[PDB]
Amino acid sequence: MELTPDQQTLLHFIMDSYNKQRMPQEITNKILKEAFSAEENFLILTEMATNHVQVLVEFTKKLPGFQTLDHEDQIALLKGSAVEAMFLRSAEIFNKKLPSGHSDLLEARIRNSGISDEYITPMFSFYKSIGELKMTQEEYALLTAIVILSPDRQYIKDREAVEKLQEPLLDVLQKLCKIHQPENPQHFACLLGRLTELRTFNHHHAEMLMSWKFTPLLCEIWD
Amino acid sequence: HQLLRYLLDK
Ligand SMILES: C[C@H](CCC(=O)Nc1cc(C(=O)O)cc(C(=O)O)c1)[C@H]1CC[C@H]2[C@@H]3CC[C@@H]4C[C@H](O)CC[C@]4(C)[C@H]3CC[C@]12C
Repeated sequence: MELTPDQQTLLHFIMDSYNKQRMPQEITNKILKEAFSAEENFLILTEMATNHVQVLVEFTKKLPGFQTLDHEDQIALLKGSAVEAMFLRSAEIFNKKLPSGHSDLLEARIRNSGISDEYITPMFSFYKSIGELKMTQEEYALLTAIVILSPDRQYIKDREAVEKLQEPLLDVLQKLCKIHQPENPQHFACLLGRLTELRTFNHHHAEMLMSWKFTPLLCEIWD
Repeated sequence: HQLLRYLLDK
């Protein structure tokens, strides 16, 4: 059994928008080149997060059906999913993109930025548990779409119109698990577990927030 | 959400 023509179409639009994500080498160089200290490190990491939110808005606008939602719900979806989507995207990069030595400097900055090991430890435990699953790009992109179109964020008006956009993504993802990794019949359930594990980062992030500065885009999206 | 909505409408 295979994706229907309409699921192939849906998967194609998601994949094309996911692949056009890029972070500027201008930022990436700062990881390599700027001075090292708790304040500088937090500043650089805050710049990377600011860029991932911009990439995220561009990704999200091209999701099939998103630009038919009401504007207020569009904002509500972005605010509720930002942290989770950043971590999913960064997970993909640690496990597939970044070599051992530059992941090392990035992590050194993260661990030397004035953030609690309460945050840092589950974060790196998430990265390694996600890297174990050996997800395809298609799985990362659908999962990210499914995180974003989550109908039970606070403050959404029309929850059903969001439900109607998420459920076909869920169906595509389960089909994809049977075709891409049919040697593990429970692959879909493992992806689900990462959905719930991602949700815990909202908790740690809210505690990092209370302790404290940021960019205007981050101030809007997190209040 | 001035900056967010600006990025949404581009
Ligand atoms: C470092 C990592 C981004 C890594 C990444 O995405 N790299 C990359 C590299 C390359 C490349 O070299 O080619 C290409 C690409 C490409 O997308 O193409 C991408 C970011 C993502 C989320 C960030 C946290 C958010 C919460 C919080 C916000 C606070 O403000 C600061 C502290 C906190 C905990 C942040 C810390 C640092 C984090 C983990």
